[PDB]
Amino acid sequence: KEMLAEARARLLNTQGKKATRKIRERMLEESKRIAELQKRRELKQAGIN
RNA sequence: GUUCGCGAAGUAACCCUUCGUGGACAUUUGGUCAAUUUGAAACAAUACAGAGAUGAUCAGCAGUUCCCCUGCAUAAGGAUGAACCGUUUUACAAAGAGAUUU
Repeated sequence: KEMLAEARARLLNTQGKKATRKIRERMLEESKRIAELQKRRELKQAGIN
């Protein structure tokens, strides 16, 4: 079970670690961007332009 | 200011000096530029991570670029110098069959 599960973990390893960290970084860009828009929508319902 | 020419005074003085006059010598610099923020250097300070193939640890050389840096450089180095991976629909048809409006 352990060896078969590790084998089907490694056969999924399609993207490289630079592509993995780029998917990670683009996810962080979308999360920071939606947090920035969240903060702006709060300050815009507040009135602070 | 220097010189050349002339006149007038000292002065009935061809010496000298003064005053006045005409000429000549000499003729248009420098600034794309103003002396602390507000016409733009970048590093460093904080905090976190901490490298391209994949199971790990790595040598690289390249390519694209509306990214450059260090380099005297057409050498070399900068993590293989860095970003590359992300979305992803129509030069769009033809034949055949049934179920529908008239």
